[PDB]
Amino acid sequence: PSSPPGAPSQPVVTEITKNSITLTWKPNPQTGAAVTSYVIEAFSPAAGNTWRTVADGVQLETHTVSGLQPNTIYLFLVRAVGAWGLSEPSPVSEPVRTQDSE
Amino acid sequence: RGHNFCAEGPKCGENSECKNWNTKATCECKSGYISVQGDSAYCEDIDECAAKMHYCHANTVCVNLPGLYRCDCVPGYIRVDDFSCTEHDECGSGQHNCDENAICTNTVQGHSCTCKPGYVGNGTICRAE
Ligand SMILES: *[C@@H]1O[C@H](CO)[C@@H](O)[C@H](O)[C@H]1NC(C)=O
Ligand SMILES: [Ca+2]
Repeated sequence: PSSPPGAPSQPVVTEITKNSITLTWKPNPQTGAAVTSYVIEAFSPAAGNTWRTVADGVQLETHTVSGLQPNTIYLFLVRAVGAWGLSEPSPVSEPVRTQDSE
Repeated sequence: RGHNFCAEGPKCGENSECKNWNTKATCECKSGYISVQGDSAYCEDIDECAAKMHYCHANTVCVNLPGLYRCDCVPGYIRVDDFSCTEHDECGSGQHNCDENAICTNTVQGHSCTCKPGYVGNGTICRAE
């Protein structure tokens, strides 16, 4: 067996501020390669046409992405990391907007 | 502070970092490095591009780096994320029928259309909630 882990589940937004979003997800339930950490990627239609890697070496299944812009649409996906590399992407999260800065 | 165990003499190797704990020094490999033979005092670069590795994904050429790696696009391909590229920028060429209020994102297979927040639909059509 020399394969990466399975793809995690769709990340769920659990909390929103004007500069941060908190996400949670689960490892792939199918028996497979062991997960050693997670990678988080973010997309915004106002921030370029590629996904930006916003966190890596994430040990937990919950993490807060900070340094975001107010009143902005973000989408997120997670990859699982293992001995032989990265999983394919999880499903993309439902889009959310950060809170406004009033 | 505590005693500087690291300053007593050489301990950790070239790609390793000495840390003072309460009672002893310890060695940890630098980021992106791994023990050569089970001893974290002596580390070597992880080769993320070695055979059977899958750090880089579709339509990329893996480039190994000291402590890192990079996934370059196959010539002619356009980036989706750090790990994958795609043949065409379908979103930027009009090769899509996304709703006016749907977000277009390139994928390895083509593109997706996602209704923006507050709207419902399958991305080809979106209606306010
Ligand atoms: C979205 O719905 C329309 C009709 O409501 C349909 O013609 C189109 O194929 C659908 N697109 C997807 C991706 O399901
Ligand atoms: Ca490397």
